[PDB]
Amino acid sequence: GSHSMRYFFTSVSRPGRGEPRFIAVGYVDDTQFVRFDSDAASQKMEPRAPWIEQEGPEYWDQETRNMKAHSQTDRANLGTLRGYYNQSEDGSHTIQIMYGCDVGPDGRFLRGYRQDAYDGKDYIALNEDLRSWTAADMAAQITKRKWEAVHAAEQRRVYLEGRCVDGLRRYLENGKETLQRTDPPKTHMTHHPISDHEATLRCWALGFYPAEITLTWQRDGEDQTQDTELVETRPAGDGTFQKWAAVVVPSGEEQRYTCHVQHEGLPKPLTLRW
Amino acid sequence: MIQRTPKIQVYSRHPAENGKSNFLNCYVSGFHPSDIEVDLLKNGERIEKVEHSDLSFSKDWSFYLLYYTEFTPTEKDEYACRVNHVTLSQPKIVKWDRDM
Amino acid sequence: AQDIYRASYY
Repeated sequence: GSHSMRYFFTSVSRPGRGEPRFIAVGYVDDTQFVRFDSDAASQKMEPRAPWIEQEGPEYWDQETRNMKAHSQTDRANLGTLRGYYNQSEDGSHTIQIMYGCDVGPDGRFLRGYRQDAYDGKDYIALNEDLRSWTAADMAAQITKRKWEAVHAAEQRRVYLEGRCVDGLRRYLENGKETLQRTDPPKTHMTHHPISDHEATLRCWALGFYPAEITLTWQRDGEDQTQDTELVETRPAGDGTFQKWAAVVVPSGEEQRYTCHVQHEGLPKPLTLRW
Repeated sequence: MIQRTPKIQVYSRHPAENGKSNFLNCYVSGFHPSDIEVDLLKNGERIEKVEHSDLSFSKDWSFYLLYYTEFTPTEKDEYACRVNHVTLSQPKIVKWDRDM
Repeated sequence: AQDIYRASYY
């Protein structure tokens, strides 16, 4: 169906230990494809997907520029924000930028994003209309009004409607075997007695993509919010993800509970029993 | 400035089986800031050849990272994951379970 | 492809 491209930038200032360190990462849907580390040896944006290196030298020395410039901009921004709240040069602070775009099944445009954060808290964001911004604090108000003066939202808009959808299109069709893949969650149940009167049933869903998932335990088909446990979906370390959901059953009543797995790379929602 | 303590999950990449190569995963998330120390353990000893993922974050701006290692699960050896972070006075130890 | 980051100083 729909698809996404996100760029996550984090730059944290190292006071005393030279310059700030700066990390950036690119994702298409739930699949990373590029990397750059300030502490890296290559000092150049590296590939982590198999389809992105069919792009020639036109591209690596391009984005390496686009993003070292962003690195120095984030440095100066670290100083500016250090002054904005009367903060001390001794402390270590962080700046993070998320931006990207969404496409539909036809490759249409539906949404673009850009959000900034200072020390984990939101600073300034550009709204869904790509016209105005929101300022969380009152320093994001000076950054805001200054950006309204130079019409920065129009430049973030020409990017988000331009090359973000172009790049997302190109990458969607270029890693076609890898990016429109799925994996119907390989599921399996588990039974572990604790008392002579209670056990635990663990509904397992492993190897699935995209991360989107829904595990639901039911009793007599009644949704169970009571004695359950639900992990957060974990990366299985190989582009696919894992998850499980446990419930505590009175012994001899295991066959009254049913696990229901709702993955979308999968035609009909599952129902498992002991 | 507010700080968040990391989530941890210790798990094998594939379902475990004695004598078959698996890879040990420690997944820390929901933490802020990004400075974190992760070691993985075979019987209390630091494993060296452990790589990790690239630094990213979620919608709430909290970071996440995965550390993994080559390992073949036995039934006498059971592995662990130790983590230190600015929110932790003592490093957390989360040992690996076959079925979690 | 990322942005020609330019109108983005605080």
